[PDB]
Formats: sequence, structure tokens, C-alpha cells
Amino acid sequence: KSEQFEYAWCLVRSKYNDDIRKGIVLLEELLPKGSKEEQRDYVFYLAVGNYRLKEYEKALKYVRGLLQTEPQNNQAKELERLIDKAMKKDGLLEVLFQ
Amino acid sequence: KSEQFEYAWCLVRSKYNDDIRKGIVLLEELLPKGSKEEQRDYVFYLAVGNYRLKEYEKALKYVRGLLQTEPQNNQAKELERLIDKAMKKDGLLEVLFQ
Repeated sequence: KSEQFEYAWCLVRSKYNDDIRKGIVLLEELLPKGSKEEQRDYVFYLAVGNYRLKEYEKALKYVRGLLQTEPQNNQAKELERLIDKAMKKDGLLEVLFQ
Repeated sequence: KSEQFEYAWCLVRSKYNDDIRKGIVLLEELLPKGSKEEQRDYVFYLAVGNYRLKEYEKALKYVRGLLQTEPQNNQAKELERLIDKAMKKDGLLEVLFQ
């Protein structure tokens, strides 16, 4: 189980979008199985994976879910601040042609 | 066993040089364990991993070892032709200051 995560961790790291989609799904499967601390890590990495796929909605959903339980996790705060920059630049680009 | 390779396959794919070094080592461990066909695949991927680490010597050692048994594997031939281009450009760059 602690190695089924390492696989998904490497997968959510990969340069190929398909390895990333596979990495999330393995993390979504490992999520109810997990412990308190394990779920906090899995959720963080699900936000990382969803962000690397421009799925910024779902990525913000996780990182805020974690930030409600851990308001002072600075790495979660930094990941939420990176999701906000991508979304506001993306929203600017969308409406550039009016 | 057929999943200990998938891990190392994803690892030898990664953007991080340390995940790659780990991926090779897992493939070097899986190499005697393997079957005929499995060893041919592992060796191919060891050449891929060693090439992505600029270890072009070791990468050529594998891809030629495979090419001796499989002279017509075109993917092994293409990987050996990519290792030759990297080495000849690298050798040109080394001696640019004379």
C-alpha cells in the first residue's frame, strides 16, 4: 500500500499527461484506504496532479479541502497560491478577444 | 514482477534524474529474474535510461548487446543511431577549445 503510492507519486510526476491521469486515479483509489496523515498527503498530491493538467477547478477543490483542516500548512498555501495565479492568467487569456 | 517493471518504466520516464537512476537500478535487479523476451525489453529500457542521463557509453553497451541477438529490431537500431548522434555532437563540443 505504501508502495502503491510511490508508483502513483512517480506517475503524477511524469512528463506525459496520460501517466498523470493514471496517477490521480490510483490516488483516488488509495484515498478511502488511507489514514488521517495519508489522506492529507494523497489530497495534496491530487491537487498537484490536477494542477499539472490545467484542471485548476478540481485542483483548488482539494487544496482548499486540505486547507480547511490544516490552515497553516504552508505547502498547501503555496499550492493554492499557484493555482490562483494560473487561473487568473488563464481567465485573462480567455477574454483577450473580448 | 510485471508491475515492478511498470514502476521502473515510469521511473525511467521521469523528468527527474534521480527517479531515472532509481529506475535503472530496479531494471538491473529485474534483469536476471527475467525471461528471454523480458530481458530484451529491460535491456532496451536500460539503454533508454542510460541515454537520458548522458551515460552514452553504458547506453551503447546495452543497445549493441540487444542488437547482436536481434539484428533487425528497428527500435534498437534507431536507439543506437540516436546514441551515436549524441556522442559525436558531445565529442565535437568537448574539443571546441582545442
